[PDB]
Amino acid sequence: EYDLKRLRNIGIAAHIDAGKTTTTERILYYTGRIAVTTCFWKDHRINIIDTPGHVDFTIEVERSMRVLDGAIVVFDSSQGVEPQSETVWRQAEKYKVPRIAFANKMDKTGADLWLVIRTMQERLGARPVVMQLPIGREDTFSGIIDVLRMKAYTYGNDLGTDIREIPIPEEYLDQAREYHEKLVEVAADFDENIMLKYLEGEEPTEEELVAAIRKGTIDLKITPVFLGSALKNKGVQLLLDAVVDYLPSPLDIPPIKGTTPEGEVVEIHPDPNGPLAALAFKIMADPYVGRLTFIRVYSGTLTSGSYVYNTTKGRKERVARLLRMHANHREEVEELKAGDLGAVVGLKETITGDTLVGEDAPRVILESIEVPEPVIDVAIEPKTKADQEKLSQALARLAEEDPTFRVSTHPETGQTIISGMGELHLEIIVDRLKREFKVDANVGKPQVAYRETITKPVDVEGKFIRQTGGRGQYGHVKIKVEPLPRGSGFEFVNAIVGGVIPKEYIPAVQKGIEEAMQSGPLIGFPVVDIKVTLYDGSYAEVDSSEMAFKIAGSMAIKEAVQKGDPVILEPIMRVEVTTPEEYMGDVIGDLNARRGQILGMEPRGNAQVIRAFVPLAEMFGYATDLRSKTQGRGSFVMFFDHYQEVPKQVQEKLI
Ligand SMILES: Nc1nc2c(ncn2[C@@H]2O[C@H](COP(=O)(O)OP(=O)(O)O)[C@@H](O)[C@H]2O)c(=O)[nH]1
Ligand SMILES: [Mg+2]
Repeated sequence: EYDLKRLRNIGIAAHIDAGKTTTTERILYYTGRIAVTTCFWKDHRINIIDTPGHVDFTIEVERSMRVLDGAIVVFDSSQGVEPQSETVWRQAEKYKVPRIAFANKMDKTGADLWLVIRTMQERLGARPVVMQLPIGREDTFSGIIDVLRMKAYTYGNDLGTDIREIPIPEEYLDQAREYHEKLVEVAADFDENIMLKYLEGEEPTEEELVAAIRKGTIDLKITPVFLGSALKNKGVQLLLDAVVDYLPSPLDIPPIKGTTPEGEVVEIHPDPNGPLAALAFKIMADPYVGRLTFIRVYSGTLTSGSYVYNTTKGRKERVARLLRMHANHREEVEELKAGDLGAVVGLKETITGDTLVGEDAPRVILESIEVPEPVIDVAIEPKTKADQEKLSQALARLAEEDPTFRVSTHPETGQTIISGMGELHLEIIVDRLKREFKVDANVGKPQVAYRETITKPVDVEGKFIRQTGGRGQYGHVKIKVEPLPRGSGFEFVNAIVGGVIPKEYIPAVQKGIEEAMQSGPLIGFPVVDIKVTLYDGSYAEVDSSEMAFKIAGSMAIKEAVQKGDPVILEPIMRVEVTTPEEYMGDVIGDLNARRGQILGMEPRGNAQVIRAFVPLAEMFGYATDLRSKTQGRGSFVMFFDHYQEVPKQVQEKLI
């Protein structure tokens, strides 16, 4: 019942509103008549990996490219290859995943198969190949002509319940032959047996044509193009056939690659009997059974009721039950092998992105272990305590499913501060909270998580001598604070020596420092990358207390940071801007205006991918300015790289 050769992990992707959901639903319908939904067609298992809701979900998208094997790009046949279409395309190119295209909405007014073919050629340099011609134009669209097999199909209704293989109507008869000749030509580019025949004017075997087009599609050399109307149930069954005919099995594509703890890259091969290696890519919380953590098995076998090792951490996780999600029901399975996908129940310490392995297998990691330094802060204020109550709750819960964000209570304001990887991250989170959790609050505008730090050693003291509330308080500390190498964080060294400061308070003076670091002097942002050494001070036999030293520590640090030629530190993003050749130095000047630094340009497909360093504070509304200069065709990804000292000029302003 299992056989790689007949597995087919795909993922539908299209410009928003083009027809991804409908196309997927119609697939499940047709295959159904007998995060990752499975189904069968012509003796083949199709695992429809669920691609991110929108291309902007960059991280999610790249991960889904690695989790799927083949793709079906859906275009609105009346719009052609739109901006996002281009975006997903670049993505598909980046992960070299074979693909086929589907011209959807052929039934709609303005729908044109040639607009999709031409724009695919033009914008994407896709080298499409006409796999079929339509019958009827708009509301009169009624049939599809397979031009590889020279046969037509007409549809009795808009319900996908009356399909009839009629011969090609004389009226498109010539066009079919024209494209069939053209289709044979393309196939000859991948098979000499066919090239010979083509030249001979001979007719190659369907099995021959189908295999060469497949070879080509999987070699990233061509893109079969099919058409239809998802909503009007036309062409979907023909699309299901294309999937099996031309889309790759876990054996047709190069193996996924992973890194061992030794930093050594490795090719993980799709060997069911080899050591297990799987990726968890979507942690969902199903109503009955709790959290389903979806995984892609790359090699080896995942067994039900067993132990897998989480290399992205270091503990044995327990896979309770394994299920395959079908269109209208769940199915418990005894195991999932190489090239397959499913949802494992259990696994409480495993989060999306982690790697699970054989427990007696190499400890490879399919993804980086690094963590997204929170670079965007957004304040939230529940509106009624009742909303406040279910807010921090929704957070605790949502915090486990995704730990790439941190929450804090702003020092002075006392406000709740959610921090993420970028405006978008925070956007989906915030949204998720008002919807899934129906928590309504006032959400502040996103800002960059600046940090503060000194740039020269200082030796200061903190005294807190006061008759506070009747009794006297006395705290005296003398610390030496010096700058730590960027990224070292915090270090407290207690060099105290003669009971000079009663041990009873050492931790208390640290508590004071930790708190006065929650707000630098320049802009009241966190102080980081500093070494603090308490070496002297004094106490009052009766007047001292944990509080006096606590405050004494707070004072000492405010003093130390204000005196050490403090400097503001801003996040520096690593930006990859994929753009059409034409708008080249055009986009390069903008990034330089954003105080950027280009690191080079290495082409992708028929487009140019520019790599650069740009300060996050300069990326606000970049998505817009970009499309403003790449005439809507450009796009880009962005990641945190390092923290940097803001320029002399920049500083004087932020202050
Ligand atoms: N006329 C027509 N409408 C379609 C077709 N496919 C999808 N739609 C409609 O277009 C809208 C967006 O489609 P949907 O699949 O949700 O787009 P998605 O954002 O790509 O998932 C919905 O109103 C669909 O019913 C099609 O072939 N023809
Ligand atoms: Mg949708």
